[PDB]
Amino acid sequence: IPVVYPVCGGLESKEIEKHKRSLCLFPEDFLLKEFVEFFRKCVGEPRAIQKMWAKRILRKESFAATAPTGVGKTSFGLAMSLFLALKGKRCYVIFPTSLLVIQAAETIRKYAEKAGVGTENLIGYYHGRIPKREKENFMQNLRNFKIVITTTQFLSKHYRELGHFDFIFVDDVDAILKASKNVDKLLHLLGFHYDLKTKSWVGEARGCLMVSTATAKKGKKAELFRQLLNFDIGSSRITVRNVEDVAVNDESISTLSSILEKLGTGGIIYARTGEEAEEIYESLKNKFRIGIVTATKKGDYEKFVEGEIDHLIGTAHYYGTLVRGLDLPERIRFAVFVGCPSFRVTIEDIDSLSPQMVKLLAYLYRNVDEIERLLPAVERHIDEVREILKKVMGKERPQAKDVVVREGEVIFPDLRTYIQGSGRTSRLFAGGLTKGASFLLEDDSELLSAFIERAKLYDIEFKSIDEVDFEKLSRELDESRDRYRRRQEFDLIKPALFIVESPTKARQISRFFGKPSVKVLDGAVVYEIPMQKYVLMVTASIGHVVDLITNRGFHGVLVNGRFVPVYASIKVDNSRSRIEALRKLAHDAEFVIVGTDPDTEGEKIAWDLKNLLSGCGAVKRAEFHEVTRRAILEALESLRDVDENLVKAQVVRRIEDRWIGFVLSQKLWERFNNRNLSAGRAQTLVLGWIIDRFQESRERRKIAIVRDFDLVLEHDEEEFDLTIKLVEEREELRTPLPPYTTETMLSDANRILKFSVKQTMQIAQELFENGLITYHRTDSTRVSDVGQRIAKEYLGDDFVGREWGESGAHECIRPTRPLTRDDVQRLIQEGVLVVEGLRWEHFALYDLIFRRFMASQCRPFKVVVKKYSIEFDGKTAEEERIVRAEGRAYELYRAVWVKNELPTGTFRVKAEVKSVPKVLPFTQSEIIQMMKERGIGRPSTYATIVDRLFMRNYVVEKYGRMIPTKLGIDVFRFLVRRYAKFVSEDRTRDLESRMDAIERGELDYLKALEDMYAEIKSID
Ligand SMILES: Nc1ncnc2c1ncn2[C@@H]1O[C@H](COP(=O)(O)OP(=O)(O)NP(=O)(O)O)[C@@H](O)[C@@H]1O
Ligand SMILES: [Mg+2]
Repeated sequence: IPVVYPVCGGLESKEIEKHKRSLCLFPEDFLLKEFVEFFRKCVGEPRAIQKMWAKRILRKESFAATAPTGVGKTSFGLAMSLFLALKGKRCYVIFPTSLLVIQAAETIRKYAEKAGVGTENLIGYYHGRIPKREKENFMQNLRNFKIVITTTQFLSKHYRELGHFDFIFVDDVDAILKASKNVDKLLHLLGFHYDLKTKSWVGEARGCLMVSTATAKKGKKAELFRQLLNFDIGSSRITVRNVEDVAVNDESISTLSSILEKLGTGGIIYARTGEEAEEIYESLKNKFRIGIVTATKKGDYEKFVEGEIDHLIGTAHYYGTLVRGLDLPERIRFAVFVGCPSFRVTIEDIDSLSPQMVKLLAYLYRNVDEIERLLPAVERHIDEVREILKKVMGKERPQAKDVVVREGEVIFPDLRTYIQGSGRTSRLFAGGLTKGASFLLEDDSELLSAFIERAKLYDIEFKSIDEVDFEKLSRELDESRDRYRRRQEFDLIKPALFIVESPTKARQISRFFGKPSVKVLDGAVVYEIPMQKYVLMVTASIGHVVDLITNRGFHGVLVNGRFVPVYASIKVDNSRSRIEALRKLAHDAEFVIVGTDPDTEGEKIAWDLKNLLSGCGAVKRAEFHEVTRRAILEALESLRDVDENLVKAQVVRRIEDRWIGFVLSQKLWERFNNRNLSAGRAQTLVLGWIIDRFQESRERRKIAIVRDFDLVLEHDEEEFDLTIKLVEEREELRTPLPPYTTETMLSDANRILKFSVKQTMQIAQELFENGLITYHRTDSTRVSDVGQRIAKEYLGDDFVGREWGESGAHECIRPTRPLTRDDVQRLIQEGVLVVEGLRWEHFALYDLIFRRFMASQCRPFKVVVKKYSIEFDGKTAEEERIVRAEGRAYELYRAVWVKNELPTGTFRVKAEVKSVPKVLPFTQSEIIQMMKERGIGRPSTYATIVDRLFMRNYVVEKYGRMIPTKLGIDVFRFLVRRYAKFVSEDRTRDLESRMDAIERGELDYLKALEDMYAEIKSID
């Protein structure tokens, strides 16, 4: 029952073309607007994110409030508390310090001092102060208070006897997670009574709870909030930053560290060891105001905070010891690292130490047969490795660039610390993200470099070289922080439901900014995290929310001088729920960003979404051809609107498969009644070629095989006398092959690795989804500037240009970072590149992609081609062969066949001879190429077409080659003999283009559908 803007038209069924109440209205919407106005009277204009919370609460939804500082969280809670009390709902606000409780009480009265009541029968607070009389007055009346504020302590002590609350607000969540019972005691207050008997609970949410993100340990106790309130807490670290990173190969206490101290003050220095730290204090004290910390004594911290001190010296270890691990958003302005934060592992150390710490070192090499522990019972045992280690390593020099070997000893750069250390230098506020600066000075050249390189892995980790504008810097910092102070006046950071296809993608992306807080809505999981651009709430559509219906109109299309696609919910869950789920989130954000795949189907999803979530909020489209923090941000800076052109091509293509597919398949059920049969045009065609290869394979059983020479001649004599007459022998050097494209990838994936095309696509997808390669569906070989810069960083000297193809807007399939298969595997073990469900096969694949690509950009290679002319039994054949090829490109991608060479000589031969087929049956690899050469099928379809044939039992494979079956044959011959004109290679090849055409905005879909509708009813 939907009007304005069941059955929405341009949500029972979406009846859409393309190019009196409201649609995105929720119940609590009238309860909200009141609240806003209310807020406008006690604090001001509700911030986007503050409005989103309200909704959550007005719908009684518990969750972990995660957002930038400076945003009015505390005010909200208080305010919202007061609002619910005016509705006689009662609320509980829990704080972690006496004063906060007091500040809180004031903040309410103040509000109330704006058309509010204020009566005693309203607010009641309690903390460690208060005397004989007011303590009594509290307990004896507690329960008639619509608002109860107290420290997080009073809770543990008096959970029982505290009434229940409709809304309970927790300021600091670590003030609770400290003691397990706190949790229990909270749910209790909400109506969740434990059941010793069942040893589990049971209960109905009486109210709703709202808590901050946590800074300290997690604990399996929090897990309780999941099964009970469908929500995980998650960190308030938020790994984003501005920060200017400067690298100096000099750590001179003099002409350097002190010249940097020219950069105003409030710098925090970090020294390798406590011992090394103090060694500076004296070196530097009669220049600049100092400070030193640690176990010994602090005080310098207060002196710093208060302004006495201008800087601080300490360790990555001790600074944490301080309050909040040392967090002064306004004071701290920059940090200098005296010595690259590193980790050490000695040659004579190997012995004792975590096995999962032996694996890492296990890599870094591999030269010999050490891969033989790679695959492992894991515990094939480290012991065997530790020993293997000792023996080899001194002389052997690894190839890595992120660490140093020297000579017996391996130095590990420690970025974790670095990030964390220079992170105090930049914070996320309602006003953006303070500017930072981190000066890392190290004398150990080789090491510094290793850091520098290792940094790259943590993206946004490039370093300058004192080629800094110091004058500006000092300003930006003092300026920037000035902003923060004025944080109370911004709201640049707003919510934005970011919809991606799969959960994998969801996770990968939300993690790009930290440990997001979760929430499980009626029909969907949402990972919400804050960042410089918005307060993302990445959620996964789980594919297409809707698909072509099967009843309405002609096979889904309303016709009669019309053509109007009809869409329906999908599919034991119904996708209608995800939509209903999505419209709610959308509702709360008032702004949606679809980030589905960068293809037509992807565009088709945003499209529907654009439609379905109408009214709710703007629905922009983020386009990126790789799933990586960097790409995503770039996208977040280049949003566009659904590209209608893609949709139309998305539609039409669909409609065909529906029409030409159904009707034909049907004709296959009418004859020799056997449903479960299937016709597809594209597949009938192929299936055809698949036959017109088999019928040709049962012939010309000629051929003879020499014993020494890799010779194969079409003859029929056992022994004989051959003649090798060396003719030509040129030395050619040329360009490698282009970077893979869906087509050729599926091929090499079949020829080299023995993967089926359905498998490879699956792998590719997962590889793509784990930010390791560009998008896998692509027919372009184009190489983005960035992509060249990737190769250059690996090849070096061997790196050539080669843009490869300069059409379309699509790019080839290739590595996202310069990282061989090992490097990846390593980093994964090392924990630098986190990913989901990847087995050998993936890297088996990732490997070829990397090679193919890096080859494409690599230098031309030298190949030696020696021709040969042979004459025997009156017959003389002349063939040419490759006897040798050398160069980088070949070491990476063995494109050419280096057959065996053969000195000239007319001597006595000994052949085995055999009865070989005229030709041999196609292999997924060859058949995939024909599909391209010939013009049939596309990246989104090559694999599917070929699969079908196998699953409809039309084809089977033998010796790794494709072979038809009667079932199939009789099938092929059926469609061919009687409807050959709908299956004509030409019709399919031309039609296959009308689509690309419509997609590029050249052919008209309407005028495209007529020819299709007509053509089809032409049999009905
Ligand atoms: N939406 C708003 N519009 C204008 N001013 C606001 C708004 N929300 C909060 N404030 C103000 O901001 C100040 C901080 O509010 P408070 O409840 O302490 O929020 P907080 O941001 O959670 N604190 P912190 O993150 O520690 O700065 C108070 O003066 C006001 O409530
Ligand atoms: Mg606070």
